Amino acid sequence: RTRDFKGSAIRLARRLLPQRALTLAVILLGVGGIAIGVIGPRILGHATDLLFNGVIGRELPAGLTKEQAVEAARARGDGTFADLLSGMDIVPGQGVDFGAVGRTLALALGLYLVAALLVWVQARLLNVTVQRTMVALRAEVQEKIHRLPLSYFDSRQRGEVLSRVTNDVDNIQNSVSMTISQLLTSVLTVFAVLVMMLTISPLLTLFTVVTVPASLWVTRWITRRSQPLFVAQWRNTGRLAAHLEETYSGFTIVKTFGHREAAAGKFAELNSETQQSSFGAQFFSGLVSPATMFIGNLSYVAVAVVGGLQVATGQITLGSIQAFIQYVRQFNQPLTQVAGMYNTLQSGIASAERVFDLLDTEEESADSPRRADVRTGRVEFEHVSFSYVPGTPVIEDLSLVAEPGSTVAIVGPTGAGKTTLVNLLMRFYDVDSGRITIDGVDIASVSRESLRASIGMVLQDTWLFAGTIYDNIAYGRPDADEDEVIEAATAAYVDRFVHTLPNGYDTRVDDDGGAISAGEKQLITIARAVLARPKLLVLDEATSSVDTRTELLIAHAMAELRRDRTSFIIAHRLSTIRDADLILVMDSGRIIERGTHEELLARHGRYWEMTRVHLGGIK
Amino acid sequence: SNMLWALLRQYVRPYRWLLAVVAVLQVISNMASLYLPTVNAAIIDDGVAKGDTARIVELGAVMLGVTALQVVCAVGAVFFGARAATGFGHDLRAAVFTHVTTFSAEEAGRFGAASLLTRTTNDVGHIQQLVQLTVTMLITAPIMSIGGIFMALHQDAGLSWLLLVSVPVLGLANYWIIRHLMPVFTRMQSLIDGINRVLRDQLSGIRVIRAFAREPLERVRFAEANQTLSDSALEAGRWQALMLPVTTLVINVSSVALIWFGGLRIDAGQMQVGSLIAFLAYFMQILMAVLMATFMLVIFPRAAVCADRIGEVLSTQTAITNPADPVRPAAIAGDIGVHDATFCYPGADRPVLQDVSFTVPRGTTTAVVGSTGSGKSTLISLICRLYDVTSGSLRIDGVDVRDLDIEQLWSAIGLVPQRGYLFSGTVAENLRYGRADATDDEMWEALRVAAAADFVRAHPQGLDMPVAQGGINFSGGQRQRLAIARAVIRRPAIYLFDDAFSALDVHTDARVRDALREVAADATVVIVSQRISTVIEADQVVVIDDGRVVGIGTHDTLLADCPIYAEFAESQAL
Ligand SMILES: Nc1ncnc2c1ncn2[C@@H]1O[C@H](COP(=O)(O)OP(=O)(O)O)[C@@H](O)[C@H]1O
Ligand SMILES: [Mg+2]
Repeated sequence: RTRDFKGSAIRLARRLLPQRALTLAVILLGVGGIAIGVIGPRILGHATDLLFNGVIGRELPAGLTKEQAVEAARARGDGTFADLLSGMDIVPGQGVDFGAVGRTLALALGLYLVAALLVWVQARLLNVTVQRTMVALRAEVQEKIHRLPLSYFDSRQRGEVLSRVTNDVDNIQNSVSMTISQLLTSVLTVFAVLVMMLTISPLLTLFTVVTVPASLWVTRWITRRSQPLFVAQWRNTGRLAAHLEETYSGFTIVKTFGHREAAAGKFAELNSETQQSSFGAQFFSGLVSPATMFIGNLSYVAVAVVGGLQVATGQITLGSIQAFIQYVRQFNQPLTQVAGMYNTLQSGIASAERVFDLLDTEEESADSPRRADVRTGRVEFEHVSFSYVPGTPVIEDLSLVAEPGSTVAIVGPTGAGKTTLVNLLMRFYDVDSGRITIDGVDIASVSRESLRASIGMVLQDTWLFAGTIYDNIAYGRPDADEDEVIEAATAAYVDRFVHTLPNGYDTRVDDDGGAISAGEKQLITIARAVLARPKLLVLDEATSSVDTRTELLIAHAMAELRRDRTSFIIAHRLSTIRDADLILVMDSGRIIERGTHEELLARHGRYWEMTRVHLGGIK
Repeated sequence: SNMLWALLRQYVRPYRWLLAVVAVLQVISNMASLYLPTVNAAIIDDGVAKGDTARIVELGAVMLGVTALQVVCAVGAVFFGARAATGFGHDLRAAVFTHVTTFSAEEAGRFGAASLLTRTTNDVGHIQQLVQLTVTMLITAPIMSIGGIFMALHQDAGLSWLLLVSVPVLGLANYWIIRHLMPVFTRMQSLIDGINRVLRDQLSGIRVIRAFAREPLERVRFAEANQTLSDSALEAGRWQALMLPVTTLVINVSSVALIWFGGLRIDAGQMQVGSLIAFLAYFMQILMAVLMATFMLVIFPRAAVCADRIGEVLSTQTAITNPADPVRPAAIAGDIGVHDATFCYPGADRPVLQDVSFTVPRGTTTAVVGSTGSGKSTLISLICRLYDVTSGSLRIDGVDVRDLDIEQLWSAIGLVPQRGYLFSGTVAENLRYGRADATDDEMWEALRVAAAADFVRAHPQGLDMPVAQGGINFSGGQRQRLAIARAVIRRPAIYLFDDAFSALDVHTDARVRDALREVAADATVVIVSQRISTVIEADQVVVIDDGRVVGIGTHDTLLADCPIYAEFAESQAL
């Protein structure tokens, strides 16, 4: 829960160090372009005061001095008007002198035109420096993903890493372009707008800065009173998505057993109560401004009344009070959006230390470049003793030796260390105190890429990225023409159901009509592994959802028909594993018993009492 | 965005005289914030231009009344703005759900189950959050300009030409930047969702990407998405950098010309001095109402693509409906007569099923079998009308199935689908779907028939153990047997198992089938399975391969007559 705010902030700010030339020239350009829109109102007020001095002075007796005119005004009973006359610089009998007004306005216009191309450039440079430090972070995260060990990816929540490279970089981008453009400028418009507002009148500036505590207490009391409602609506919309999910995912079981009426009544009874919960949460949290703008007018009324009452007394000039009104309006704006600038900074700095924690984690084992080549296949293990977390040994001692061209087939109960053993062979995890030697040479000292690009593995669960079926099948060898993709898509029996689909080989299987079955999604994956033309093929229950006849056809055309290569066949259906070259029965590591099907069945062991659950039907 | 407006004028129809109470309060609340400078111009003109000390303090009472009338109709406008924008969003998802529930299996599976929930829960809430933002904080930009012109006409109308020229150019120079920015801004959201998807695919398949060493291809297909997103976000910020400067320059130049053209009037004696103070605040209020309004136009491109998906769901006419004159037999006792049924996807080269023709008598049992993808997956969903047969006819004992009311059809078909799905709640309310009024001891009979009694009875609260949302607490065959019992207590005329016993082992499959044979002694049972050990006892068995049927018979007359079935059962012995 944003357990750091200082070091994370400094690291995120120093992330802009490479773009320091375009950050210094944004800091110094949003200062000289913002302290020129503050001195603009002063010039405008001087222009309007040149008008007033002439207008209220041209009707006085021409010839009399200013002090004599004030004395005459005060002598006829006009006291407040005499104070007004003494309060400004008038010369009786002279008009407006439009030369001075024109020269003042020609300077106000000039530095209003300069200030508008001094902010367009400040915004363009700020965009360039933001959308170039974002590219670096996004390309550093992607370079870290391909270097983290698998033990990091499969030891987190389901979407914990996904909503850290996707939703936590967007917040960093938001809170790095909002606190350089919208949070820095609306602190200079609170510093300069207030230091120029104090050289005018230090009394009226006290009627404005007591609306910062007032507009903060009210905006902190509305938010911390709209909590029984901002949580009772986020929880009531959670019962809407928990009902729509279970009425859409089990839709064929709602249609049949015709509880459509009940499932619709339940939705209509908790939609009418999420409407009510959201109404209060959007009303109380929506009235946060009509209230910080109410004390932006309680201050404006006081400023206007006191400023008029003080011009009438001559303690200040009308041209100063005109500028003071604009300063009040510029100072009372940064407050109406000070919560919607602070809650989006806590969010953007909270999802900015998780990213650097991800970037601060340990990389992989820094592989050794040797480029090992598998000649025949001697995958032989030697006393492998892998353990996931110290204290619970998963795979104990085992010495499963392979052969240059046979198909060793691993069987056992669920949770016996088969998929984990496949992960050990692929060096996804590191073996502990055991050799894993493939064809004599140890793969424990071998470049991971060269080893993995020569094995060829399919797993129980399938991966299909957003693309066509053709693109998924051609992923194992992306430099193969369609005459080699369709060719190695007929040995995986995806051709027989791909024409069934509305547009075969182009179905775009991320958004399809749900017409691809679970075993049909495994045939596509097998076709992908056939493209690579591997030399040590492992099928770790890849043919689990498919038919048991297509299973025996695939693992007889690309697992036994291949005289050159050796294959591991891990599966639960023993019918396709019988008569398959050294079945290995394993139970939580510690391979119990092994051999070919005949010798293994003719010994009355765990395999013999396991082949009756499937064939004998005794359990 | 012709679908956002067609979907926005349709569903907030009833809340017409609830946005007409918002567009009449946002007018009073903006003609009262424009009236404070109006009366300040009278403090400067009636109390400052003269001595008239009391006229400054007694005219502050008018200012304090206006600032309260401006807030009672500004918090009273957020009460009706976020009360029609919550009725729209209620009626919108209540109509999305009501239309989705009319979908068939083919149409429901075309959108999905999660892309269909994120199309009715958090997809509505974007248009729903657009209505409460375009009636409370976005119509005040046109109002503060149009009513500002009329206020500048009320006060010394001679110099209202400045505000009649300064706006037509503040909404025209802002309609050009926005016109060029909108297309480059909706293209940037389809482009940042194209990198969140690349990352999602790379993280999910991080175990197989490294297996093919296809890491030179990744982060080079990501370097073409990042560097493409950073060219559409660096270009949308090239137009967004012209909004504040141009809009503030128009206001500043209008303000500078205001003092010149107002001094030319005041010197002539046909204008007062407080009118400049009033106009300089009208311009500033218009600037403030335009800047923050154009800064929150990011919602329109991101809520106009949500409306596209919602309208795609809402413009999907269902193809499976009850006939205008449905035949209603007294009893629908199972007799399936599938003749020449050919189900073909629209545009597909080869039909899923082709010329399948088999009939099952009154109380027998059939077993269809075939390889993966060989049609049989779709055969069950034709009997209960989850799909429409294109060029064939299946009939249940008296009538074509599509010439039969679908609800009375479903009322006597106990379906056990491929994957067992259980609803959140208790076992007592999850297997209650079968009968909904079964006695307590009657629900103990299905759990015995389905071989599910010995795990739900060995529980503290008996048949009341809480089930998870999707029933994920029961891992496998436990869920499958609960789903079997659900249909077991319906006493249907047609038991319809679609790859049900696959999840179970061999002993419990034979136990459940024996229990059915001893209980449903006269119900028509249709079993679909890739196994053979659950097909031996079937009264008739058929094999279908790549669509068409290859052989119809019993086990003995088909094991020595169909080579496909022979090689199917060959990979079964041990
Ligand atoms: N990445 C992992 N992190 C933590 N525990 C794991 C991990 N992988 C496997 N395990 C645990 O170790 C055991 C290994 O069994 P496993 O190799 O999955 O056998 P099988 O593949 O036959 O199910 C499992 O029961 C699992 O709970
Ligand atoms: Mg496994």
